[PDB]
Amino acid sequence: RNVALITGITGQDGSYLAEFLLEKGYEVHGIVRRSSSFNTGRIEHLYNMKLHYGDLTDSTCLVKIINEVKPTEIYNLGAQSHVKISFDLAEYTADVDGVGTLRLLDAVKTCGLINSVKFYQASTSELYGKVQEIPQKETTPFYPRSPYGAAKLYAYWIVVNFREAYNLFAVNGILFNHESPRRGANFVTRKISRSVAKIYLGQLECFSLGNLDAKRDWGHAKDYVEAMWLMLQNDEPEDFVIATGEVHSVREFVEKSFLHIGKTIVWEGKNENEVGRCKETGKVHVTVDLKYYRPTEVDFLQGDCTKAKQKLNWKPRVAFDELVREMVHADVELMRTN
Amino acid sequence: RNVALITGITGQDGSYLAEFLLEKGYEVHGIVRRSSSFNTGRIEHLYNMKLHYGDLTDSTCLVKIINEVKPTEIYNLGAQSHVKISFDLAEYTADVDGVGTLRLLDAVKTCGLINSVKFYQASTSELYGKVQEIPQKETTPFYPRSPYGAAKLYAYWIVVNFREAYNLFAVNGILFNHESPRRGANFVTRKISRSVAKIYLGQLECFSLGNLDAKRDWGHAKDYVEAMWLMLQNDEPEDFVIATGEVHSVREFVEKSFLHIGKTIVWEGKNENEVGRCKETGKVHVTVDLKYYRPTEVDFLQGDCTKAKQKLNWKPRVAFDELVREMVHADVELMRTN
Amino acid sequence: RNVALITGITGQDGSYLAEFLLEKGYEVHGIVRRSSSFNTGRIEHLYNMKLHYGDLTDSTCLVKIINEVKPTEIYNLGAQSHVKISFDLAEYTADVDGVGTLRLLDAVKTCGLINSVKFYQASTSELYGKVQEIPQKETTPFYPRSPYGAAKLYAYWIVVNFREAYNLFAVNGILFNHESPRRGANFVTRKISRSVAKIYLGQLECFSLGNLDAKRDWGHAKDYVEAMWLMLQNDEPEDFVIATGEVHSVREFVEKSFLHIGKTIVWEGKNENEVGRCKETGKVHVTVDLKYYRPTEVDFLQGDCTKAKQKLNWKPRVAFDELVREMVHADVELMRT
Amino acid sequence: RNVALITGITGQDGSYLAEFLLEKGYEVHGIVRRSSSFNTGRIEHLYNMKLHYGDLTDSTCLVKIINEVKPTEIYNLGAQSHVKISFDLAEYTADVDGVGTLRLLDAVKTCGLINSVKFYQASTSELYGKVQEIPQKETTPFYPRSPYGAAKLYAYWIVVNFREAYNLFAVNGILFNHESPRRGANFVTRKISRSVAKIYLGQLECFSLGNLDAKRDWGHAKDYVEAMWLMLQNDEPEDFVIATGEVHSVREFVEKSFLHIGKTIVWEGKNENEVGRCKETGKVHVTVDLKYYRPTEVDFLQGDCTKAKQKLNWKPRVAFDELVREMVHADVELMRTN
Ligand SMILES: NC(=O)C1=CN([C@@H]2O[C@H](COP(=O)(O)OP(=O)(O)OC[C@H]3O[C@@H](n4cnc5c(N)ncnc54)[C@H](OP(=O)(O)O)[C@@H]3O)[C@@H](O)[C@H]2O)C=CC1
Ligand SMILES: NC(=O)C1=CN([C@@H]2O[C@H](COP(=O)(O)OP(=O)(O)OC[C@H]3O[C@@H](n4cnc5c(N)ncnc54)[C@H](OP(=O)(O)O)[C@@H]3O)[C@@H](O)[C@H]2O)C=CC1
Ligand SMILES: NC(=O)C1=CN([C@@H]2O[C@H](COP(=O)(O)OP(=O)(O)OC[C@H]3O[C@@H](n4cnc5c(N)ncnc54)[C@H](OP(=O)(O)O)[C@@H]3O)[C@@H](O)[C@H]2O)C=CC1
Ligand SMILES: NC(=O)C1=CN([C@@H]2O[C@H](COP(=O)(O)OP(=O)(O)OC[C@H]3O[C@@H](n4cnc5c(N)ncnc54)[C@H](OP(=O)(O)O)[C@@H]3O)[C@@H](O)[C@H]2O)C=CC1
Ligand SMILES: Nc1nc2c(ncn2[C@@H]2O[C@H](COP(=O)(O)OP(=O)(O)O)[C@@H](O)[C@H]2O)c(=O)[nH]1
Ligand SMILES: Nc1nc2c(ncn2[C@@H]2O[C@H](COP(=O)(O)OP(=O)(O)O)[C@@H](O)[C@H]2O)c(=O)[nH]1
Ligand SMILES: Nc1nc2c(ncn2[C@@H]2O[C@H](COP(=O)(O)OP(=O)(O)O)[C@@H](O)[C@H]2O)c(=O)[nH]1
Ligand SMILES: Nc1nc2c(ncn2[C@@H]2O[C@H](COP(=O)(O)OP(=O)(O)O)[C@@H](O)[C@H]2O)c(=O)[nH]1
Repeated sequence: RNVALITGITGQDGSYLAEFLLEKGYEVHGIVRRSSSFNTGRIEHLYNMKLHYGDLTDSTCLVKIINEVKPTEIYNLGAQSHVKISFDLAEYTADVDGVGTLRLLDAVKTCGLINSVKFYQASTSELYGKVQEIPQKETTPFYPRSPYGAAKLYAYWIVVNFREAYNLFAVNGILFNHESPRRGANFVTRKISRSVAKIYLGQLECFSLGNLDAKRDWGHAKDYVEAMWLMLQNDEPEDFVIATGEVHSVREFVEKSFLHIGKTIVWEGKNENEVGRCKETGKVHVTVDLKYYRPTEVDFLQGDCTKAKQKLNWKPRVAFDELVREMVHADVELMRTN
Repeated sequence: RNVALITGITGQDGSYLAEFLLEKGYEVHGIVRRSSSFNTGRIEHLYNMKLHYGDLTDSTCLVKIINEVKPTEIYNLGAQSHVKISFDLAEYTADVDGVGTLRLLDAVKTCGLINSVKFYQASTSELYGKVQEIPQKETTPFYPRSPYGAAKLYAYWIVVNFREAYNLFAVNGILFNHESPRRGANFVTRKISRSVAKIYLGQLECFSLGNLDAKRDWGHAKDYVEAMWLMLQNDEPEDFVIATGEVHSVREFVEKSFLHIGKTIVWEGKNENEVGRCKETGKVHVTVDLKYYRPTEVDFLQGDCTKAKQKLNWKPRVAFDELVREMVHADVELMRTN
Repeated sequence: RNVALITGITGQDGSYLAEFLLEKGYEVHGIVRRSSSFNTGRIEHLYNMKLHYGDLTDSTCLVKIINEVKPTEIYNLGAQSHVKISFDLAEYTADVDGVGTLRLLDAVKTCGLINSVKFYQASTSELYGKVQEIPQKETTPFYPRSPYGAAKLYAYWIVVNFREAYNLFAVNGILFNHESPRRGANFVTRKISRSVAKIYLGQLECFSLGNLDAKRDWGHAKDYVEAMWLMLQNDEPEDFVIATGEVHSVREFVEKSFLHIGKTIVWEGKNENEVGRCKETGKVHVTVDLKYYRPTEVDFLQGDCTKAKQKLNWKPRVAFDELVREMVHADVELMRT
Repeated sequence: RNVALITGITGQDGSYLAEFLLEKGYEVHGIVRRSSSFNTGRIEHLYNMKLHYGDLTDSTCLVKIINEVKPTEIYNLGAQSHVKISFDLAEYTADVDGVGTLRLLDAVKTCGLINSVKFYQASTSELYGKVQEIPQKETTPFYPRSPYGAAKLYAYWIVVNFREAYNLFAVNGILFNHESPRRGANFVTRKISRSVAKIYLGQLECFSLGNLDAKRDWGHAKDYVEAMWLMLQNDEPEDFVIATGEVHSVREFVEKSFLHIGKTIVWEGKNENEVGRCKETGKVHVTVDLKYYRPTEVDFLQGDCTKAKQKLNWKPRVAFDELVREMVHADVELMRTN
């Protein structure tokens, strides 16, 4: 008996995880938000999958779904997951990402499955914020830098408390940034690949970004959902960092993406006046707008996943250069039909 | 200076109202929910229009948006608007549709606009529920029949209270059911037009409905948004019913719809056993499934818009027959493209 | 098996209801809010009674409590119950009085007791607000006049909806104003009795009120909680107005309270400048301050409780004059200490 | 000139802090919760103090109060502060202690006072939970052990975020346990001093406790509120541990309290069967009940306040022995009356 309940199923990770579990024969249930428009685009092709309307801010609907499903595994991937947006939607972010994790854990307990279900919490490298060690590992002290990070830090600890207080098998996946052709358009990587594709297809000339110098450890979401499953197959509930260990800047993501389009970006200027120009035509394709900057930036992330490699036999499979090429090519094809 | 702020701008009505106001030279602002997927499909062609991330359950976010926008007219169309879904998402529905209306009124008062802004609240014929008079007018006593109805009733009265307590120009548009080619696919009219369109195209053979006997007063959303604006142009803030005054059953909507694709439906059986088959080929095209029924149904609605005619000089332009035709043709063209 | 769960057990009504049910041999459980200070003053003498920490804004705590208690009767009396206060705490009032009622109903359902518990909702005459008929009865249309009234109106209908959708035995008691020596200090009657008692004791010289001309139908809370239990004893779940049918103004409550400490108030002036002065001593003891007015007043309330008299055989025992005397005498004794 | 706004003014710390600030000539404002009973007992003798009704879960009321008061200093002491209660009131504790801190910070920002107010957050040694270093200091990593600790940890970091993101002068006082004759009756120290006083007076014979072996750093609340004010007088906003650095067990607090009433307690038995019996009379005066234990105990706390001592010139004045004597003596006088 393998029955998974995935909150956040319509999102990037939930769509890949649903495919991964379905491939292993699981009965997969997802919680979907009511929307005035179609919002199951990433999982429509899958429709052993059953969807249920619900919301992490509504405790009763969570108890009803859990009681009906009686899941053996629960992956809480549901979240307002964008950092910039969390600065103006701070309360909504706390209620969903923080208190919502509590509501889900308490629904499991109310449903009497405290000793039967395994629970995965979608923790994040954003918890390290202004990093206290480089690279960051499980024992590196957290230092959140946004309402999103603080809300996720509450969720990380309430999951630890349910594990310690009630013996729930619950684990925190401390995942560093992971992208894919399904990444939300609002994250920097997908914003770049979509924009570069458009410029290639002549649908766009230039686009603006915020902080070009931010440095990230970027992996492919498909590889990372496999780590979530591996953490719930472990004999004991443990928390793990999952990451690539390699760092690149936003500037580098931009340069490599344009290379796939046949253009070489040359940078000129500083700060909000810096621009990215085609080395040949001299045409400006990238500009900077402070409106995209964060009040308290997270300047650098680099994860050390030695524990996961040794205990779960997990490892990144897709590297940075291949990730970038895949996203640009996927968006060129997508935009082609536009 | 005409600056409108529309909550629920990505929904059916918000998309038509944005068009209507843009056409009048308004500066239009909309509050959009953060989503992991693209969710501005109904208004993307409008890109005079400014969108702001927000949520009716986050008070500060509404204050920030209203201070930045400084609107002269606010239309609160945002809501979890589906009745059936409200039974399992009762709390979220009360928080968004009921308390959210107060959050928006309180943001207005906090932003110092109580004496300058005009506020439109999206009330609804669902307030009459188990109807206390036929037809229903502004003075017919309410009798909600779902968590949605109850939440909208709290919103109706908190709006009346800000009007009476603080002289805010605030009104309740008590609109009866209105549809269009942009209607959510989950509502009965669009579920029928889309399903009939697929059958015609050979992309579907049969679909199931819930209660065939329910009767509704159905108008076209494009006509009704005009009445919203007119209420905000009236000299005094008053509440108004907006409706066609004509009633049809779900069964008749089904019949007229198949008629537009050259099929005549004949019914057999009763209750959940009843079926709809092509009178010419005898093929079953419509079945019933209890899962679509509601615990406490709203059997009948017929609205009386005499007051709106007298003070607004308003009257519906599209009638029932034209509405069904338009939706079925629209969906045949949409399904044909994919 | 008689097990009652009372939300709002520390408040006026909850305290009288808990006593009434304990006298009938019920096992009584109440939900109490965590407080930094002692807050069980009204029910300490009762401590058959068990208390549980909880809050109507925390869903899980309500499920936990109900699951443990398995009550046969639930009385939802918990609420931010003050009208003036609701204008400045309109959202908290909505969340506790409106959504909190839904939270308790869903907890019942979640716990599998939808068919085994009888539920009483503390509805109110404030629902009639700007009254649409006089007197007001079960069928008089509602017209709320404050964030409190709107929130209680939502509660009223969500209770009807659980009754209609799921066959829960749930009832709305539409109670008109009821007071007692246990009434909160900031309601008008207790404000007047405590202030009049302090004046008699030489602890105060004068106090200010708001709208002296408001009219109310005032009963005694001890009489009204009996009606709540009667509603749950009824064969079918029905809604009932509970009231005295007699009206008095705030001004009359003031006059009668002063007569009980040996003073005759004589009014002079108008509106915010009106004052009540002692006939014998010539001292001003009552003034008016607009800060006590409500933006949208409820001018008049008079309940018709024919239905309850007929079906429940309920009748109020304490009349207005006796309520005033009891409140003033009790506060004179209370303030002496 | 000097205007303080204190949330949690009716509690133990708020009552002492109000007195400390009134002595310095401050105009002191407090936020008090609406209650069906008198709830201002600790501050009624103060009657330059003004009270405002409000709740940390209602943002509109906080904006209204901060606008009216325009404080130069805000002390956020308001909280559901009991650890045991937080296990069954986890969501309410999160909404008040965690999110409520965000609401108060956002209200300061909405009110335009981000650059003029100084903000003190009531952080706590419970943040160290399962302690990662002994003694604990500012740089010791947090490890919360209850819904109260997780909620306070969200609050600690959202305060840090407003300081860094918006230059708010905001500080976290990481205070270790502090008690007084005004401590809440449900906390262990006051439970013991009240019970022992009743025993001395003949009003009680025995009482039950939970975990006798817990160890704590106990100081006197009057000394500690002085530190809160000192942190807001510092030139730069910094976080500080405030504590005595001396540690005792619950068992020693029981033993010393009984000594003040002329009794020597002798322990017998183990775990939930352990009892404390009078050496002279052999009467049992203390028993153990597992219902007072916590699922995840905080076994030991010892604070290192070296930073505060050096930068603020603060030092604890009341030592443990005197704290116990004062509390038992005050409770004997209190109970003598009734
Ligand atoms: N991707 C990354 O690089 C990293 C992500 N994370 C975290 O991992 C998880 C997965 O991330 P990812 O797939 O990219 O995120 P997405 O933003 O793509 O997806 C978020 C999901 O959560 C749902 N959701 C949001 N709010 C609610 C709510 N109130 N109730 C129920 N569901 C809700 C969304 O639904 P809807 O479609 O309706 O919006 C969507 O299904 C998230 O928790 C994210 O914070 C952790 C480390 C790094
Ligand atoms: N249409 C009808 O027949 C009738 C409708 N009404 C009411 O009129 C209004 C418009 O109806 P209609 O356009 O059909 O409804 P839709 O369901 O099409 O649109 C609802 C809108 O509200 C938004 N919304 C939902 N929840 C929130 C939230 N928490 N915060 C912010 N925005 C939110 C939706 O966003 P998203 O796209 O992200 O879901 C969408 O923009 C609604 O209030 C509805 O209840 C009244 C009478 C009859
Ligand atoms: N009395 C009247 O004249 C009328 C009253 N009513 C209603 O009847 C009920 C009883 O009234 P009455 O006793 O005078 O009211 P009180 O104000 O004296 O008592 C209210 C009770 O509700 C509790 N409460 C408030 N908020 C919450 C919350 N969030 N969670 C849990 N409990 C909460 C209070 O606790 P705490 O002590 O912690 O504040 C108290 O126990 C109320 O619902 C009131 O609205 C109806 C008709 C008329
Ligand atoms: N004392 C200690 O040993 C330690 C305490 N702390 C923290 O320091 C602060 C002061 O502690 P202490 O005085 O002992 O605590 P108390 O429990 O004595 O006081 C708590 C205060 O918060 C108020 N409050 C609770 N909930 C709300 C709400 N929703 N809205 C508004 N006000 C509310 C209480 O009001 P009401 O009277 O109505 O309940 C009371 O005024 C708290 O934040 C506590 O968590 C930090 C370190 C150690
Ligand atoms: N989303 C986003 N990030 C940007 C942009 N320009 C630069 N960045 C930076 O890119 C980094 C990664 O951002 P994002 O993809 O949102 O993921 P995060 O690591 O979860 O914040 C951060 O340092 C952002 O500030 C932009 O336009 N959008
Ligand atoms: N949404 C929906 N309604 C259905 C269906 N079958 C019958 N109905 C009924 O059609 C009526 C209109 O439903 P809907 O379009 O959702 O709008 P409402 O009037 O706001 O409930 C109600 O009485 C429904 O019970 C169905 O499959 N879906
Ligand atoms: N609470 C209160 N009510 C007052 C005061 N002065 C006049 N009233 C009026 O007395 C009536 C009853 O108020 P209250 O006892 O609060 O009960 P309500 O009927 O629940 O509002 C209302 O019309 C109030 O406006 C005053 O100082 N306090
Ligand atoms: N409140 C309380 N704590 C107890 C009791 N018996 C032992 N303790 C322990 O004493 C310690 C202090 O508890 P408390 O005074 O509530 O403060 P905390 O340090 O904020 O939990 C904790 O380890 C409790 O488990 C008891 O009966 N009540």
